[PDB]
Amino acid sequence: TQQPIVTGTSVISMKYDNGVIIAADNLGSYGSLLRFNGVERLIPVGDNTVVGISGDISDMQHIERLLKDLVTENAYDNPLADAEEALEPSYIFEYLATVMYQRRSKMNPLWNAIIVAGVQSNGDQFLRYVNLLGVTYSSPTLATGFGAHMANPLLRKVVDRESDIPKTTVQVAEEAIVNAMRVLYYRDARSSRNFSLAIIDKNTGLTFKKNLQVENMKWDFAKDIKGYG
Amino acid sequence: DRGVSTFSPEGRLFQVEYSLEAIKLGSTAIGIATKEGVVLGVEKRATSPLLESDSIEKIVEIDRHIGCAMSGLTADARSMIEHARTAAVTHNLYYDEDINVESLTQSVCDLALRFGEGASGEERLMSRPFGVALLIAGHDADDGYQLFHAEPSGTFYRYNAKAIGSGSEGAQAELLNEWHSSLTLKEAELLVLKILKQVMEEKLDENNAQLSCITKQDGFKIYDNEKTAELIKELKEKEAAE
Amino acid sequence: GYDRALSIFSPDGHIFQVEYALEAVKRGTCAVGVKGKNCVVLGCERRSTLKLQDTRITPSKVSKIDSHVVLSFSGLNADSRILIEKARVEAQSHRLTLEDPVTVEYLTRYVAGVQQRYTQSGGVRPFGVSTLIAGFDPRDDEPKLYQTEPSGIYSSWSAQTIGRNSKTVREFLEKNYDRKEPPATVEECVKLTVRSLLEVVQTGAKNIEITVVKPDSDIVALSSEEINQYVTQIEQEKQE
Amino acid sequence: GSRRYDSRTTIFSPEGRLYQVEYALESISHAGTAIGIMASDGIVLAAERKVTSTLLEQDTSTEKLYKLNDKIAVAVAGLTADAEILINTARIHAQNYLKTYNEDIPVEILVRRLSDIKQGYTQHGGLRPFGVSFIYAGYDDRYGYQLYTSNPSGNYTGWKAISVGANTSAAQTLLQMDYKDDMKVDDAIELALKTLSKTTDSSALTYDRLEFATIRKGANDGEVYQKIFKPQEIKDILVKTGIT
Amino acid sequence: QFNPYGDNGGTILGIAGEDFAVLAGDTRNITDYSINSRYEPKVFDCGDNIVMSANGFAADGDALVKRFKNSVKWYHFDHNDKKLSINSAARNIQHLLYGKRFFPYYVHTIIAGLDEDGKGAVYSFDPVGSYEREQCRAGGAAASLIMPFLDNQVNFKNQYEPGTNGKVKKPLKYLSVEEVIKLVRDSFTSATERHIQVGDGLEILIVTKDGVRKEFYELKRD
Amino acid sequence: SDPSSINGGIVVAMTGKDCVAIACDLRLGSQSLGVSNKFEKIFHYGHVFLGITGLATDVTTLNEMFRYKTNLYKLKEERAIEPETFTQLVSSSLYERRFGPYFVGPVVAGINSKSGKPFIAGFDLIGCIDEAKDFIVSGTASDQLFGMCESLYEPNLEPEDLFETISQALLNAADRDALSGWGAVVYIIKKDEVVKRYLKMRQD
Amino acid sequence: MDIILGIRVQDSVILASSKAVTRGISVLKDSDDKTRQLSPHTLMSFAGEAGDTVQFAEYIQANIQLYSIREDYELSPQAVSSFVRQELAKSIRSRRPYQVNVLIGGYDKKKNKPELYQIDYLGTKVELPYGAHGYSGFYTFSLLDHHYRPDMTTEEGLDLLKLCVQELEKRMPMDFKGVIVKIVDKDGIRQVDDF
Amino acid sequence: TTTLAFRFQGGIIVAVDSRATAGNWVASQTVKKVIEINPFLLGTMAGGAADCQFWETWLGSQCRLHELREKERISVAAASKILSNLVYQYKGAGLSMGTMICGYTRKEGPTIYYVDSDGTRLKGDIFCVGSGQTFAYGVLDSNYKWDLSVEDALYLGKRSILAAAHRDAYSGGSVNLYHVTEDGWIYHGNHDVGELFWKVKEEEGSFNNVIG
Amino acid sequence: FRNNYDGDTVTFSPTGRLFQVEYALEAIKQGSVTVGLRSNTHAVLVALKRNADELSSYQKKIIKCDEHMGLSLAGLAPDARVLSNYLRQQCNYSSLVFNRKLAVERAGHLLCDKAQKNTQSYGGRPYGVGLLIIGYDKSGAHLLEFQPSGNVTELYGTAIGARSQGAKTYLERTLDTFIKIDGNPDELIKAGVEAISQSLRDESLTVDNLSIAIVGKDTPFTIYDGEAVAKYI
Repeated sequence: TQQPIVTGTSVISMKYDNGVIIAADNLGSYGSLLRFNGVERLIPVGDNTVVGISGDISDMQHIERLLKDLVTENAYDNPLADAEEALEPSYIFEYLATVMYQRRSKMNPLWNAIIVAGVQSNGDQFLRYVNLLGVTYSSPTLATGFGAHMANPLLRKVVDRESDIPKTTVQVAEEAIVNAMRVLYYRDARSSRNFSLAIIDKNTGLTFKKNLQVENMKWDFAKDIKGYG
Repeated sequence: DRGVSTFSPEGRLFQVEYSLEAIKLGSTAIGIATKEGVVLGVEKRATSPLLESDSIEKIVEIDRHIGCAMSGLTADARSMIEHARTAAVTHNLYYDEDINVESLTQSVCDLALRFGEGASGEERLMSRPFGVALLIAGHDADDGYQLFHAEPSGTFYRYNAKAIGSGSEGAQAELLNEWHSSLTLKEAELLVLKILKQVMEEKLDENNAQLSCITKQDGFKIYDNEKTAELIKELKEKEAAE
Repeated sequence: GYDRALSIFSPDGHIFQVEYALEAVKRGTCAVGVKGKNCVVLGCERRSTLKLQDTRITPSKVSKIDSHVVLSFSGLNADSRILIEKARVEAQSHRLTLEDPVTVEYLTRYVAGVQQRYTQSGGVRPFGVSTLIAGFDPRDDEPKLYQTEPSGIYSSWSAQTIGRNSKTVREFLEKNYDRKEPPATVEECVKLTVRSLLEVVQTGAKNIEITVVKPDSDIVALSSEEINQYVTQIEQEKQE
Repeated sequence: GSRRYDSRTTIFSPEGRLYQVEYALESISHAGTAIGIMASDGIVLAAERKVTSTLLEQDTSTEKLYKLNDKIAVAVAGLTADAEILINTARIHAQNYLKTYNEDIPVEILVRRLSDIKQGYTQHGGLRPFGVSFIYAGYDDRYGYQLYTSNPSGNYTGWKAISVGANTSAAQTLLQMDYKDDMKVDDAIELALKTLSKTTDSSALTYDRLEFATIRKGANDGEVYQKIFKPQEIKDILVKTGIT
Repeated sequence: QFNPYGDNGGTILGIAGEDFAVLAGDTRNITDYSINSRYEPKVFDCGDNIVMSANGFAADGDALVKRFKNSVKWYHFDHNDKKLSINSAARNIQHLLYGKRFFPYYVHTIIAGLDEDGKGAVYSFDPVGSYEREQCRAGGAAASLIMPFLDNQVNFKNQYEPGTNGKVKKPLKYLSVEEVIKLVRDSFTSATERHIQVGDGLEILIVTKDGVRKEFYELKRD
Repeated sequence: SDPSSINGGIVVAMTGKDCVAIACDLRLGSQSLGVSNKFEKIFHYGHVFLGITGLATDVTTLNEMFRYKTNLYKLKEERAIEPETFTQLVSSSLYERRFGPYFVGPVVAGINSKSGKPFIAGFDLIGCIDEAKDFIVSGTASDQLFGMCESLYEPNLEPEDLFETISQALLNAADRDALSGWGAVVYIIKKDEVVKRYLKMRQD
Repeated sequence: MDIILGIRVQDSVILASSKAVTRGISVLKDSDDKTRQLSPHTLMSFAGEAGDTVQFAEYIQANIQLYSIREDYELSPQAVSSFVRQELAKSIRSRRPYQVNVLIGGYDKKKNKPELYQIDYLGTKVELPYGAHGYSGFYTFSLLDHHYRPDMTTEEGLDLLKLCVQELEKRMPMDFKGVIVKIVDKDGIRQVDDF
Repeated sequence: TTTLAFRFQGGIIVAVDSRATAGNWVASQTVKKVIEINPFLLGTMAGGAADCQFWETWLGSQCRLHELREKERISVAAASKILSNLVYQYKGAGLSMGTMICGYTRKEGPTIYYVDSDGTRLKGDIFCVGSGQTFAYGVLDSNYKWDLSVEDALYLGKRSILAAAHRDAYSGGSVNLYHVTEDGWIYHGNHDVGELFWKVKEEEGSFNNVIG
Repeated sequence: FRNNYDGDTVTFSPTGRLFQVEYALEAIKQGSVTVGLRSNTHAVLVALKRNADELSSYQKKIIKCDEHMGLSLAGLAPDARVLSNYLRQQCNYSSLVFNRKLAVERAGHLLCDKAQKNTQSYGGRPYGVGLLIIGYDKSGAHLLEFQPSGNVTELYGTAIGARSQGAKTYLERTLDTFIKIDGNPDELIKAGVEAISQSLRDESLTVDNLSIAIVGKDTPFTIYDGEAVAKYI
């Protein structure tokens, strides 16, 4: 049994026609006490995958180290495939999954959720989910922790089904997530103004915008609420 | 002392060459596999008229459709029969189905490989040997009657017929003439005794011979000592017509 | 730690240590076995002859394994103690798990089993022991006599002899025990077993021990007087 | 490689004999002599040291006589160091039986287990066989007084008398003449000094080259007594058989 | 307190034919009241005309499909492409299940293929260990909504020829593959309307002598 | 109910002038039901004495145990163990079964043979060496005994007058306890001889 | 149920055992021996906990019969009781506890005197003139001490036991359905068939 | 869950139900609660399903491996004392076992042995395990005789499962009979429990009480 | 043949040599010939299958390791059984854990690293068998040479066995031709027959004693035998 102590919470993601957009807040809470701030937890793994991790901070840093070495193992040899056979999304995922399997057998879990999000050497969009439970599922959009009940309905306007992925451009996606973030920053205690956004595009690599803050906030209406009767 | 480890600069593990001698010392074992019934017959080589003939066992049951005859030191074989029995029954718990005949040979051949130095905690529970051959005979849906020849080498081949033991050379040359593809069960049973008579030290009797088959309906079945005495008697009639 | 190979194959198709095993047996004492049709008789000669040497507390060379199994052993006598030990162990763990006393067939395999399994491991020399195993199958009357090798091979016999000068007594037994007609009674068998020993013992009744096992856990030894009586009888008849 | 350096204690000769074991039977016959005598009325356990120097504190030493428990004493022949291992291993085994049956170990049992230990060194594991032989002297209810000896092979036999150590053949023929089956304890004492005074390689048999101990049923209320004599009472019975 | 058993809803339905078999189930994967993914296969092919689905807590369900396809592989090397019998396959899982009986898997597993005779074969496994060969068995969360409809349309159980008043049980008539496709579709249309862990999609795998045929039919998205 | 309170019994041990005396009651039963009045609790090893109270199965197991340890001591030195190195032997074997301790209280009382010296010592569960040179009590009425002893007891008593004293204190406490009541043995131990006297104790 | 009773008279140990074995709601059988012969003059009765009683019987029985092969000498009843107390003592500390009570009744030939031993599950031996176990053993202790004299012969002792059972049938609510009584006389071990 | 077996003249009759419930929900009504351990032993399924099915197949393996090993077929008493001493190892791990191993050999006759999870192993003439352990005793014991025609003995088994099936919740489904002779068990097949009730209600004239 | 050094792999010679390895190298030349050649879309193995006498059947010389990979043995048949297991095992380990096709490059290097352990430690013989591992992945087609020594090298073409040089020479005269063969399955097999006929010197070519294996960009690992190699030949 592990007790979540220093937790950060919420990671959102969706597909569009040419890649994925994953973004998560950066914020390390410790119950009510907000004890650490601006804690990066969008990790690049090569230049065609980001792995976004949520739940317990302590457990996170021990899955930041296992990724880093996973590249050193692959990079050995394969000299005529140091960019051709370099770690696919699909590899990075399975490996994590099956470690998270193995600690749940001893009932001492790495108490987290993981999103693996990247692009194949076919160009196929990729987006999967794994967590403490040992469930996996892939999806047209994806949310973690508290954004399963707020963030998911917003993105499911844009992506409904598999007819809509070629119609959804990357200007539209961009708008959608930022805006999605507005609602999380409102209704979630454990969420701040700082958020890191990553685009993995299948045609231009890893675009990593860091330390955007929320924009256009409605608080004028609030003057006019008075008492409660 | 030679190692088990060492190579002979020809390229050979001295020990394998010495094992394949031990087969030849032991008693004759013929097998003829036809498309209608595998017949195994061995020479017991009762060593005194005091010793009881039928306590000696060199036709051995592995399961109820894989029978097996052994040549060489019967002791070495005690370990390797038991290993084979377990494995065939293990498979019948695990797939509710007859073990392939070929597959069973492989598991025996695997234990045969073992004789190693026994480095670290690794389990090689032998340090030596397995100087015995098997005529592993069986029937399964996949291939008809088969017959397989195991060595102490860890090396096996299928064979339409094979002799082994003391009179192997003589028996081999009569087999390359007599073997055919049209043999019946009743003709093969009489033919085995005729090739076993030539290289038997003593006169062909059932007090130094044991016959067996495996036939589709029966399975394994070793013959009665009364039946065998009758097949001896019928060989000499056909021969005395000639 | 020690596992150095002692079953160095002989290039002539043998194993040096397993020949030597057979040799050490030949050195040691003699013992003869014969099966009537309702008895078994185990006689062995005892070099425990030596004024001022007890026989009450000195252990005889015929051992009790179980109620209705008995063992006799030739070869190294330090070594005998082991195979007794293991067999006793066995005899109880059979009752425990399957019920019913040991079939004489079974116990034969099992003793034989132990001796083979000392040629497999490197850290250990072969037992230079051959044995006679005798008994009567649970709730039956079937005499059985079995003998095993330090090879590990085993076979039933009508009568057998192991130990020193086994060739004299085998050659004696071919003529004088018919394979179709066992000695009829218990006294006629015992007279026949004495007569076999008194070829290599060079008279005396004090030397030889004769134990008889019959069906229904009848393990009995003949005392000095009885031995003498039988010997004397064989003396008058033979003389005449 | 290392196989060359390997002595192969374990292996059989072409005689079928264990050449190692025969060597060990030697190393006993170098060591000082010990004699066993069974009487009906007690057991006299008597052995003459090998050591001899004039600076030996005879009073302080036992080295040839050890008690196992209160009913069972052993006399030692061979290397004393080797022996000391076996002799502690005996003592623990005696006690183990006492905790489990509240009934003192029968003499047959105790001997049989020592004999099993010895054998095991020469079965497997390329150990060197112990260079030791014991005389066992012990009493129970079952068989009465019992005498045994076990040798380094791991094979034991009972006896009505016996000798181990040097001049084994010499000792054995002196006893063959003289022992009658009826002796008291006091006559048995006198036959023991007699057999030791001829064989002794040193010219004089002295009270400080001897160790004597008894096991007598002449202790009343049906109880047995051991006693190892002091070097000052063996002196009083050395003048009794006239050796001085 | 850590609890290492979840639930993920979802339902399978095994109908045996007289030369065909059908293993169908829905594509809806859930956890409490959040829909994770609307579409997510459950019913995986294992080659050799075995199809398996381990429904229940999705986390176990992949682990017991792992070790299964592993063992399907490793049979075929050592028996040199002896084809793996639908029947033998049964007795195999039963060891994998039992092997973790002191840490269970919460899945209710069904394998299905043709047997030697050419008849359909449905098996279904107790999650603890044992199993029984069936003719039809639902499992999964809305099992108790689908089963009792199938036993009235396949076995004509409690129906009689009319006019004979209880004396003549209606006769068994073996169902065409065309008929059994329609049956499934009706069952999983109704399951949606009265249970909140069925919907979105249904996946049928049909296995015959030919091979594996796939068929996807939509359901209501709610 | 604790394990010690199943099988009960008391043990009292009191020094004199160049003498010592140990005593207990003969009860051995469980809860209400009495089994036997034959059970003895006082053992000895040489010229040292050992009493033990409490859990009946641990009673006989520590007796077989100490007998084996002080056998193996007497063979090596070839003399009786002194009371003070017996004290020590007791301490170590309690304390190395620290977890799952033996539910007892050992009372040791003897005369160190060489010095003439009166000697007592007490114990409890995992092994604290209670030195005393007045008296020790243990067992399941250890509050009750304590009183009587402290008022009666005077330092220096003749081996004959000691016997009166320990007599009184045992009798009156046992029938004011539930778990003691049948019989009573007193060992008066002078430097050369051991008197056994069974008390007439009124039936419980 | 649980009723094993013992009375030693001048020339015998008489052990009596419950005919019935209840597991579950029903009485599964009304005949099942709750005794195993160890030796020719040593007899052991056991009662207690479902299923342990058997394994702890035949484990003793083999072991004690092993000794008798090895040494050709039937152990004292005095000895026998020790071996069992040792096995119990050891088993309480372990991972499995062994709930089993034993009465061992045997005929010493060394002493030529019957002896009875009573062992409780804890691991305390006590030799007795008579003894019992369970809550059941209560009803019997008080008839016995009235009418026991230390001289009775086998026939006076057998009638006394009949009174005891006769009481036990009145007052206890668990049935058991009579007893099998077994007698270890000077040599023999015979089952009397009467009540 | 009614399993009963009684010794009689010609050998043993086994009889079982086949309704195996999981909760209130009735899982399946086809569950054959016999386990053919080889062609001369029959072993029932009562108690926890997994622990029972699996472990008597494993017993099946020691039978085909005692049988080769001595060439003498396993005694019925000896088979049982295997199985018992295996589950004794795991005692206190929630495995759940109630089987009767039934056989008839020519050295022991028809003999039932009843192996149980505590380690209790009883020989006896009648056993009946499971939900219908008391109803089944009752009907059976009036009408039970050590002397009986084999035919009558088959009809005594039907009626015993019948009785438990009517009153009990979890017994129902179908009935099964087997008849052990020396030569082996022969199957006397499966009768539906809903057709069987109505023959015996009318034909005999019992169950008045029941409406209809 | 002794004196000097011929004991364990531990003892190391003043010559610079390790004898046991060299002995092990002689072992392969005892067995039957195998060739291996590739092009960019197909890698073929041809090996000669053999039989003890003419009642005896042939022997399996080509081993399918997986559905994209396989080896063929030359020399010791017990040794080949140990190492074929371990490449089953390891290519399974990379589909379970990482879901990646075990790359031919990697699979060579791992085998090398296992061989080394047998020659450093006291006891254990060197493995004395030679494996030609063909296989196809996303890096195209590979052929590897396992020497007993431990060395792996990638080649276009090789042979090792009895009278191999007859096949090795043919493969070099035509090096220019067979890499340019792409897409014709038939044309590749048939070049490889005419490469193995040179080795058959004093040996007649049977069609049922030849074992042939193609793997490519659309076909899995497939062994041809019996009727199927009687098409080509």
